[PDB]
Amino acid sequence: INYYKDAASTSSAGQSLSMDPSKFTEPVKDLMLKGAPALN
Amino acid sequence: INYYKDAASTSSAGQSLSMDPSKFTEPVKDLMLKGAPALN
Amino acid sequence: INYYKDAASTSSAGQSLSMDPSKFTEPVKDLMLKGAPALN
Amino acid sequence: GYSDRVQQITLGNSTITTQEAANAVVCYAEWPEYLPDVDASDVNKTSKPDTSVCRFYTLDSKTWTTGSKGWCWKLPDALKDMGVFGQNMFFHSLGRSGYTVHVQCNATKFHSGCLLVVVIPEHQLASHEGGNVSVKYTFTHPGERGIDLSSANEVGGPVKDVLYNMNGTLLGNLLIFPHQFINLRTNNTATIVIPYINSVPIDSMTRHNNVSLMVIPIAPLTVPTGATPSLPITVTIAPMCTEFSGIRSKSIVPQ
Amino acid sequence: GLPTTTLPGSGQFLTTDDRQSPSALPNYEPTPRIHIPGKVHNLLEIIQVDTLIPMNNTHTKDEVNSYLIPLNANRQNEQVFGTNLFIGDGVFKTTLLGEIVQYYTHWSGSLRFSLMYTGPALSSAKLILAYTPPGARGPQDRREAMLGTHVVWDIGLQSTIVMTIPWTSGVQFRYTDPDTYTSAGFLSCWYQTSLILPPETTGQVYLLSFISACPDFKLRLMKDTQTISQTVALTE
Amino acid sequence: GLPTTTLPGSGQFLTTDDRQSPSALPNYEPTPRIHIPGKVHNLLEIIQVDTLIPMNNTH
Amino acid sequence: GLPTTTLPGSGQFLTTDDRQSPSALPNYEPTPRIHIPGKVHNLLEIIQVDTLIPMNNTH
Amino acid sequence: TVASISSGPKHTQKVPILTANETGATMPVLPSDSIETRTTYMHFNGSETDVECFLGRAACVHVTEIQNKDATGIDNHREAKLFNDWKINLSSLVQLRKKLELFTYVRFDSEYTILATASQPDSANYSSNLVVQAMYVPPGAPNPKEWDDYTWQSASNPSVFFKVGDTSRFSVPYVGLASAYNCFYDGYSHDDAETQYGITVLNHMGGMAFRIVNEHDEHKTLVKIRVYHRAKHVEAWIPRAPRALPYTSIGRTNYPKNTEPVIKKRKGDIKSY
Amino acid sequence: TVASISSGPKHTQKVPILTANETGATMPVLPSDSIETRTTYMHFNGSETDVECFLGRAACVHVTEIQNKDATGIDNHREAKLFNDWKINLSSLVQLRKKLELFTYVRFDSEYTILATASQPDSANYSSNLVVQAMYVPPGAPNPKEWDDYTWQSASNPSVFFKVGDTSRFSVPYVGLASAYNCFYDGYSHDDAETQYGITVLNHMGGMAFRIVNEHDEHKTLVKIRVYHRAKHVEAWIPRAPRALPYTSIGRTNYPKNTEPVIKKRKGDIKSY
Amino acid sequence: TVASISSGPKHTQKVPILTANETGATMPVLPSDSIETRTTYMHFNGSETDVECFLGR
Ligand SMILES: Cc1cc(CCCCCCCOc2ccc(C3=N[C@@H](C)CO3)cc2)on1
Ligand SMILES: Cc1cc(CCCCCCCOc2ccc(C3=N[C@@H](C)CO3)cc2)on1
Repeated sequence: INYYKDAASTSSAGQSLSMDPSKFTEPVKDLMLKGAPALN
Repeated sequence: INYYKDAASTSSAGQSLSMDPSKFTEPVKDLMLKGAPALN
Repeated sequence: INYYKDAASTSSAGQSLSMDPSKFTEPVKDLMLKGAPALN
Repeated sequence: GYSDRVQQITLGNSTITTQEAANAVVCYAEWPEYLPDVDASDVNKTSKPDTSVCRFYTLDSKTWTTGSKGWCWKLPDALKDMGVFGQNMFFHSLGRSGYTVHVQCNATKFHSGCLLVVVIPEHQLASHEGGNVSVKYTFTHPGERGIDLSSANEVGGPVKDVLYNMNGTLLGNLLIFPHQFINLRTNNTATIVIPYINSVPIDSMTRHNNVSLMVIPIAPLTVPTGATPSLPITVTIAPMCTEFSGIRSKSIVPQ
Repeated sequence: GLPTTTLPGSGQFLTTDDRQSPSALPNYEPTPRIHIPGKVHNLLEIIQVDTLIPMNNTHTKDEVNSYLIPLNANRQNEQVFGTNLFIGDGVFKTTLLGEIVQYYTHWSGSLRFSLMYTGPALSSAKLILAYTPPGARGPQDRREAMLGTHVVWDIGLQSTIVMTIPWTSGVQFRYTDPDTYTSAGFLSCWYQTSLILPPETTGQVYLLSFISACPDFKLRLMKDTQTISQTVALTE
Repeated sequence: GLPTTTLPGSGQFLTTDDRQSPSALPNYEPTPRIHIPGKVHNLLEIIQVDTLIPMNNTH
Repeated sequence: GLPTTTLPGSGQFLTTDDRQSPSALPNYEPTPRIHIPGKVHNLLEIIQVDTLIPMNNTH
Repeated sequence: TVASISSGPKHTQKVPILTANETGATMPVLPSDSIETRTTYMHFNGSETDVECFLGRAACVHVTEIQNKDATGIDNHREAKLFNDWKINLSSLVQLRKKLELFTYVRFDSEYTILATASQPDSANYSSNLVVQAMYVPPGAPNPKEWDDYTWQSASNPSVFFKVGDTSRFSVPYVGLASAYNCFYDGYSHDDAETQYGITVLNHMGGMAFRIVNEHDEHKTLVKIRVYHRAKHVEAWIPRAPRALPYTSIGRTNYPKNTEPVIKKRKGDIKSY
Repeated sequence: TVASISSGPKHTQKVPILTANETGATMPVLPSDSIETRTTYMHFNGSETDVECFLGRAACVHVTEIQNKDATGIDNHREAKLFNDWKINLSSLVQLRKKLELFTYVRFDSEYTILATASQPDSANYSSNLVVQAMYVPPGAPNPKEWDDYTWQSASNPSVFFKVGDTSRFSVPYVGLASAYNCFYDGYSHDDAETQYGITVLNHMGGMAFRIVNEHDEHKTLVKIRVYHRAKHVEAWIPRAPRALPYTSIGRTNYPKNTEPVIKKRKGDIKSY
Repeated sequence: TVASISSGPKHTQKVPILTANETGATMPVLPSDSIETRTTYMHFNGSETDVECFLGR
């Protein structure tokens, strides 16, 4: 129950439960498959 | 009504109403019947 | 609404609205009718 | 014609027969079983030597005499040197096991005496010094020799006072632990099956013992007239459902 | 803004109340439970396991020997042991039963008292155990004893005898702590015929005695035990 | 957090008010009731039984 | 007026609690979000990127 | 409901007003059996005479006192009121006692309110703020010896901490050993020749211990505790004659010797108005 | 539920009262196996003996003390109690300890209540109003050095600020590393020849730090902190024999030398009543 | 959720543990690519590492 009118006044947000490290761990242009050779 | 998000914050648990003394009072391998001889 | 788990914690009881003085006012073994003679 | 009385336990390449048993206890009514995945944490596949480790090792014998106070062995310590069980033990980082314990003591229908055979999960001993003196490692790792409660206090060792279970509790209440009596007049062996009991799924076999087996004379031994005044007590123990994990170099432990 | 009124008791801390609180560690994930044999749910589960009674209390320092009730060969008519039934005191007090009863104020229910015989197998004996319900004195001779709850025990192949002290009471609860009004009786044991040892054998034989509660048992109104105290906080 | 306002009378103790309280003995089980003849429910039940009047008060 | 009782902990400030508060700036409209590459949601996302270890610590 | 029905002249052989009181009954005679009446309604239910209502308001049952002072060199805390204690009981003060003893057996839950106020009878710079801790010490559990014993840990015994000036309130279920509490007991705890007679032996309720949690300031502070008790969920059996003479003791029926006549003597004749 | 069934005379070949205790069982014998009984019902559930109930009330687990005074020229705040600290633990006080050690492994959430009261043992004009700040300093995180270090910023560490005289309350989930807390541990932290034995090595819970936020007034003020702990959501495995001898140390089983006999000696014979 | 799957001996032409870090990627290698593993579950969600939680006290 929100007792207040504005959105800033609500409690903390709830877990992204998004999670996708590939923008950080695999930003390569041509896709690399694990097990296939790195450099062909 | 829980007012809080986490489970630790809820009140005391409610009675097991489990109760089974046999693990402590009769841990024998071959079942003993009351009234039958203890050692055959 | 009870906020508490135990019965002792609830408020006062509510009126018997029982009321039967005959155990105190007429505990006689043979029933006496008003208007009939007391001793026959 | 089956009696509670006669029994055979075959485990691996070794068999035990008793013709004078008094049923058998299975701790907490649970039988040893391997470690389920749902309970697993370490990702390593475990090693299950099976029949080469799950057989019966008979420890060296003790001698019950009228002055005996009782003996105490710790598991898996007592077996730290038995065959391949022991090797596996020093060579893996983690291991887990249940056991069948069979304590033996026979006499004749003229003797009297009664031993308590009890298994205590997590038996943390007390220092006889009091205060917060610790009990050094070696002292709680006697190996197959076990601890002799009628031996003298030593320094860095535990207290050996029997009315207190080596920890500040009374002998009389040890009966809350899985146990069985050996009463010369009834019984000649005691057998207890121990499931693996811990707060972690698998642990180190050298830094932590998870049960102490204790044999304590309670009704003193009384031999017939002009009999030799003593009887030997033998303890045979078999690891069961053993699993080892995290193999490597081979632990080096104090002393 | 909703109008409220606060009642007497606001702000008090009652160690026995049960309410919700904010978690200091929001969102933390506890370690998974694994299976461990032995879970206890009720103290009523454990007081049904029997434990030994130091009945032979007559020593002067605690010894393994006060668990042993001695028996003499060839005595006739005589008395083996006696005790009142104040389960919260005296012999009972250090037993697991005694020890738990002491966490509660009131108890009700039946008790199970058993004796296991340890004499040579070629000996024999007949004992009588008697429960004397509240109202009479501890019996002074078997004749007196045998007129109340009793069991003639014949020592045989079957080593133990289980006597029950059935709940005999006006009031449905008794205090654990020794109350008169609330007192429960006496328990005595006498030779019914007598212990007889085989040839080549000699001396005293002993009985071990246990106590546990029947499934009958009730304990209520928790309190603090006289069995533990301290003078300064402990440290590491 | 829900906004509240406290009214006059907050914190007072009125010996005649009737509200709920926490039980000090959580989970305790009272002794069973048995039957006892004579239960009274109203003082109006008993003032209908007659009793003697010390009319001769002159002593 | 609804009867209440306050519990132990009333008035405390726990830096980790999560509740509602009045907004000091009623009705204010925040700047629109635009798209920015790189959003992080969990610290678990970033500890999977490898970084160099000063293994040769001997200096 | 009619309080009176309409009734007119009577010339009968059926006389409801002649009875025989020797029988033990109180025959239910009404105004309309002996005068001519008109209808009237009751307009009333008898709500406020219900026993729940009669015993259901808080009554002061106990006033004690403890002080906060330096215990240094006190050989007997209990004796210095460094922490008093009260042998729970419900007959120490008499207003409520006469009310309960209108019945023989009574069964109810209790709601306790405890008010604590402080006094500083001799020169203080200020009023300190003390927290009281009242413990329930049922019989069989260690009773406090100093004002800061291990006892006060109260790990298994319900205790409440509140501030002096405030009030504490909690409710205890019916803790009697039998089915009801005996307001009277014509018995002994056993057939002893010298044991005490009465209920003192039956109403074994244990005691309740109060102390201040605060250490001492430079001045001394007197804290006086008042315990109030309210019966809730009341059940009462067997009415008895009300108490006429004054009380002398908790738990005995005894009245004082050379007491005064309790029936008011007429100022005049039997014939006087 | 029946507590006893009706049972009459018996003359059988089936004797339920003869058993063999050597087996390790406690055979479930009842009054009706050896006397003639009548039916009776239980009227009771065993509610208040549930382990959740047994371990579920607040127990005092720790009393510490800090003072508010001018830190000017203090070389060691910790040492002046300018801010004490407590090595969280649950065996320092014994009432609750004996209760927990009835079990080998125990798992529960904790609810802490912290009461703080002030004392002004020497001449003050008044009682000041101090705010306490208790921090959770788990192991691996900077521990406070002065009473006003950067540590107290506590940007990532839960801290509660409450007023002296009041109480603070919050609840912490089960923070154990394993599946349960070990009440006992017959092990070492590694196979070292001199490492400590016990649980001290396992119950690595870190410590909790208290301080007053207020600067100093002209007088000095002693604030004494009492931490209460209530287990909620309890789970207990493997019952053990109760503690008989006194305790000497947090985390070891050790008892004191030349202790006294714990079993009461009879005043009389074995035969005595 | 599985934290580790069961995996046994390998004798392949497909080597997941040889990579080229010069590319800038961190290849998602797991215990089961280089030792024999057993199944285990995560039992965990990563709740308390959410940025809302990290900056939210
Ligand atoms: C903290 C804290 C303190 C307490 C006290 C618990 C209440 C226990 C008292 C139980 C009720 O006591 C009595 C005593 C006497 C009578 C009684 N005597 C007769 C005249 C009639 O009733 C009734 C209840 O609980 N938590
Ligand atoms: C502000 C603030 C302060 C805190 C403290 C957080 C709580 C951390 C303590 C965790 C629980 O600690 C223990 C310690 C020991 C035991 C235990 N030892 C054995 C005898 C049994 O249990 C259990 C829990 O959180 N926020």
